Amino acid sequence: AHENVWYSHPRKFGKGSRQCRISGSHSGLIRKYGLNIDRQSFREKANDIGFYKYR
Amino acid sequence: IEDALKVVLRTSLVHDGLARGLRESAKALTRGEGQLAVLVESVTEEAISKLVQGLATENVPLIKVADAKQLGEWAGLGKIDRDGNARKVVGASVVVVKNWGADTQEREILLEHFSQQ
Amino acid sequence: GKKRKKKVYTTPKKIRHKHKKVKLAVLNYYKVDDEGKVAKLRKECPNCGPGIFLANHGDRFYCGKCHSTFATQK
Amino acid sequence: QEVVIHKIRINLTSTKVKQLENVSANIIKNAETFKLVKKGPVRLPTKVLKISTRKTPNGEGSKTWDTYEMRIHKRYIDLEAPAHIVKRITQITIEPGVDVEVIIAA
Amino acid sequence: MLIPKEDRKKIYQHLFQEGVLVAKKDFNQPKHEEIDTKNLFVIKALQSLTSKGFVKTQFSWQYYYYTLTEEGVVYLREYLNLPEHIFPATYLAGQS
Amino acid sequence: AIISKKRKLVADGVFYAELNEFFTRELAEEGYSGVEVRVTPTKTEIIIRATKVQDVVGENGRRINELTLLIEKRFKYKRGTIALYAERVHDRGLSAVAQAESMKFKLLNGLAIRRAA
Ligand SMILES: [Zn+2]
Repeated sequence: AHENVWYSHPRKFGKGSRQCRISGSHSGLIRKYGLNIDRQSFREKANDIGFYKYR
Repeated sequence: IEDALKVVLRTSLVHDGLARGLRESAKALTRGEGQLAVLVESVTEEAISKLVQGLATENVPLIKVADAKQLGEWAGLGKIDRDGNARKVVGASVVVVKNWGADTQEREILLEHFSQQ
Repeated sequence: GKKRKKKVYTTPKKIRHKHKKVKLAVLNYYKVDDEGKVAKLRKECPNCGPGIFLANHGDRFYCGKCHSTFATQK
Repeated sequence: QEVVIHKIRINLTSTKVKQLENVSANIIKNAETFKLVKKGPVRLPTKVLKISTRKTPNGEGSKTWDTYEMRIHKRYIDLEAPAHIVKRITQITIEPGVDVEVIIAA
Repeated sequence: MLIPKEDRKKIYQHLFQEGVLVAKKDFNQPKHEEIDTKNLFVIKALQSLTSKGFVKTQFSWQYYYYTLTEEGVVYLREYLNLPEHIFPATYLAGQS
Repeated sequence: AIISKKRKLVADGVFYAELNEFFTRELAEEGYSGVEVRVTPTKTEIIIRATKVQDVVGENGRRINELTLLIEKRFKYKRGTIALYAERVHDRGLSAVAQAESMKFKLLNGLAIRRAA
């Protein structure tokens, strides 16, 4: 819980820098256009964001 | 009698004024914080009250009374399961009020009567 | 499948430091001189304001407010 | 008393077409009933935005992929008209979904 | 929890200021927004009040949502010793 | 702001997803069906099409306040930019979402699965 050791490592880039904003999962994120959502929840809600299957 | 000391206790509980204990009361008294001090005469050691009085004279006034455990009871120590003595036991050696708070119905009377003469 | 064995420590034990309680450490801070003038022991901090006594320890006044900033050799 | 020319430019962004087209036609009608020299609702090439994604949640199974698309359409209109009349035109007749952005370009 | 007294006092008074508060689930965050404190003890105190039965808590998209009930308002007012007549912003009847 | 229109529309979509799922979370016991966002030059209107519109309103109309305040603090929008509008469903039968919620509530109470469905 000490300030200088807990969470001390920088997190500018890498897997743990950006989270799912849905479940927070580190795995398979759509950073493109600022979605930052994993492919799972994207598949779940794509019709709701506006992503539709067209071709 | 002494029905205004509980009032100042409550109003400085509202504004975080009770520097309860000995070191808290001491740090309130040495700084420009100690306003009304209560040191219990009925102490077995019979030394801490002398030290508190000496520091108070140096924030001068004192209202000592007696019966420390009762002071712990009606100072507001513990948890209010019932409004009275819901805490198992507790004892407050010295209670110093730091902020005057809201109500001063009889507070100025009692201090000037006891120590200010 | 994951089946971990019971943990084995190559270390006897390290328990939380129970902080050293002092019986009436307040009295060591002050000394009344025959129902009158009161004297402070150790030292005092000019930064925080009068009242905060400075620890003696090993030739380095260790205040309570400026724990990091004030360890003054004397 | 404002009569100065502003060459103001309005642009539209939305995923759906028909309501966008109604907005454009309504803007054109509102401008022509005010007798404003203009340029038609010129249409930029449609911008299609697609994600390619595995249908599988776990990674097992036959390789199956899918593309998810939006089609945003940007049509803009420029008016060689004063400000206040254009301001009352553009501040009214707005329906949900269509995003309307204005630049004075003065 | 290990919470400073002024910290809990001001988080509670701000909660009474609005009546609703967010605390994103991101831990180790230095300063929570519009409260100037670390979000850790904010979440901890709010869930403690929820457990005591004074705050309604919801989880959504790694976001925490806290709302005040009637007894929660009463107890928070008693904590701040605010006068009875004044009410949080949630009670400020802004009609549609 | 100066953000590309494509990313602005993407943010709009994710905002819509967040809002709809959040209203699924909250107003499930209130028969939430749908949420509609309409961006006007000054305000942004939110409409909650739901079966139990009176329950959504709350006492003194406070719920629609606090929920809106939730949004106001969640997405850093300044005060008075988000306004809540509660509306009755057009016809709760044809709204399959409401039917699913009613089925869920009937099942949670432990009813006849066959008869409920
Ligand atoms: Zn110091």
